[PDB]
Amino acid sequence: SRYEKWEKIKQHYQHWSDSLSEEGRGLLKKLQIPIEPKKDDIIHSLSQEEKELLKRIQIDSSDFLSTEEKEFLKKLQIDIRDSLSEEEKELLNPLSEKEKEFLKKLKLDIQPYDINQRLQDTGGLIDSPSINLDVRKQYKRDIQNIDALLHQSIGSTLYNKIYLYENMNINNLTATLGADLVDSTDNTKINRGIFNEFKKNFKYSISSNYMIVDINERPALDNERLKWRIQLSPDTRAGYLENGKLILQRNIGLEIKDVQIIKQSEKEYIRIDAKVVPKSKIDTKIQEAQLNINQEWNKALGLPKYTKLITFNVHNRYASNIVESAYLILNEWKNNIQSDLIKKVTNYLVDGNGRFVFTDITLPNIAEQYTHQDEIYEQVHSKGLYVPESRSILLHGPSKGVELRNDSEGFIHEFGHAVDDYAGYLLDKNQSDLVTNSKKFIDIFKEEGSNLTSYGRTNEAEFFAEAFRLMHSTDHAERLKVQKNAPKTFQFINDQIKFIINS
Ligand SMILES: Cc1cc(S(=O)(=O)N[C@H](C)C(=O)NO)ccc1F
Ligand SMILES: [Zn+2]
Repeated sequence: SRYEKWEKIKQHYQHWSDSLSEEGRGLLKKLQIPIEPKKDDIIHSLSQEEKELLKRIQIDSSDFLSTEEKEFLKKLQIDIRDSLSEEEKELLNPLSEKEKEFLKKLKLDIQPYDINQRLQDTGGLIDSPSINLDVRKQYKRDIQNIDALLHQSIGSTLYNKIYLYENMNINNLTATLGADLVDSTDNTKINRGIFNEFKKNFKYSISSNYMIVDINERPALDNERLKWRIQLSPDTRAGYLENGKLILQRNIGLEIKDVQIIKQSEKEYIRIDAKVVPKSKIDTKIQEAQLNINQEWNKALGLPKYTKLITFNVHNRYASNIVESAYLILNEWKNNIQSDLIKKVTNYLVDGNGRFVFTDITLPNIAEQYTHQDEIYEQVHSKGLYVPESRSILLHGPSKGVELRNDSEGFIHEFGHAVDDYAGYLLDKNQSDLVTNSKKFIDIFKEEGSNLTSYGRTNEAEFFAEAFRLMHSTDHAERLKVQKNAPKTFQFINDQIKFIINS
């Protein structure tokens, strides 16, 4: 019975609920309902020129903000444009230098106080210098206090009598597969192929924030196609939340027991059955996996066995896929790029203590970035990233890059940046730079810069990287388009590759 179960669990935590302080309650409420930034105050704090700038700016054109930072700026833009005319509003590409630098500093002032979000973004590494220091300390105090509140386990009586539930948006786990998981012809069906890709490498899950689950399964909203059914362990700590819900302790492990396609009210959903395990159990599987993929690829690249090249920075709910997808990504990388170029460049990265960082936490919270990027407004979150100061490639699992078909296409783009780096280094080892800053390629970019992908138009660095990406696509047509639409760039990259190999 739904209601008896609800009552039985509520009574279990009843003394706990009654014992909560006024501070404890407010803290628990703050967690469920994050404190949003005050739009009025933000807009008021802008200058007249900055308002006009924010008013006309194409927000989606950015490539360093999060989906949530973009969503807020969109709302901020609306309030700005309100006072305008009806005809003018109807009227209202990469960003200009002026625009980009403005958004970069503006993102510092649009951060909501969201404890769960901070935990997921950092994967628990809450000391990461990706937010204001004072806010960071407020988060630490709140999280520690919440950990203290959640001291009562579910019990050895209830843990195997109850299932708890969670509806989830597919884009939470993976934006890439989420775009094509629902059948395009029939919205009520799941694409059997994509469902297989999703199901195959999903064996375990990690929660670095506090899961808020339903005691009783509620019908999914239209964006929710994932129906988690969770069984807790006896010593899993939790707390009762009003309207039949439970707040779970952070840092729990979840073994994926079964993933099925089910029908609820004449529509297909994905059932994910999970069992709570000690997180350390999962972390061991991850660490063992990292030890393995490094051994396989050190040999394959002729690197010493003790070389730490590939890093798994995994802390979130689609954990196992981040690990398993890494194999598939590097396989494609090996297939579509000549071995000598790969070895030469990888050795350069290893000589700089560089890493291949595969992660499900946001890239500003990766040490390989933030150690060389003190300024938050310069910190970038994106699908992928190359950091020359650390000689590191960063690849963010859950997200989706612009006009990419897969993660492997993203990684090759980033390897392109490393090629851009090494080649510029070989030209002048004393004063190392990027070949894309050479007068030659700058002229090539001034001419052919718009002939490839839209994103390639950003700058000479990204252009080189996009060209390099398409030159090594599995699609032969794409490789030819570069040769035909940007022949100078085509030869320029080929020259660098030869020069690198012959070095
Ligand atoms: C087209 C493309 C875009 C991106 S991105 O994440 O959206 N852009 C970021 C800033 C990037 O280029 N990092 O190297 C990453 C890889 C790609 F191939
Ligand atoms: Zn790039």
